[PDB]
Amino acid sequence: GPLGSMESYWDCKGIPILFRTVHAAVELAFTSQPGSISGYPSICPDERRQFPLTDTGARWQGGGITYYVEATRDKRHCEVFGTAGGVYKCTLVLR
Repeated sequence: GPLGSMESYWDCKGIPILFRTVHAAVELAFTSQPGSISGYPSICPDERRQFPLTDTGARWQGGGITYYVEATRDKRHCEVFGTAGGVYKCTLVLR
C-alpha cells in the first residue's frame, strides 16, 4: 500500500482507532435519521449523536458494539469510548 506515517488516533485499550475512521462514523451519524442504522445514531444547543465504530476501519454493520463515538456534526466535540469491561474513554493520541 502507499507509505504513510501514523496520523492521530484514539487508543482504546491498545487498539488504535484512526481519526479518519472516527470522522467517517460521525459523518454517517449526521447523515442518517436517528435510530435508522440498527438503532443508531442515538441522541445525547449543540446536537450530540452517539454512533458505533469498528477497529477494522470498516463502517459498523449492526450487531456488536465495542467502540463508539459521541460527536457534534462538525466534530468540535468528539470523544471515543469503548465498552469492554464497562464503558471507558479512549485516549486521543495526537500526531
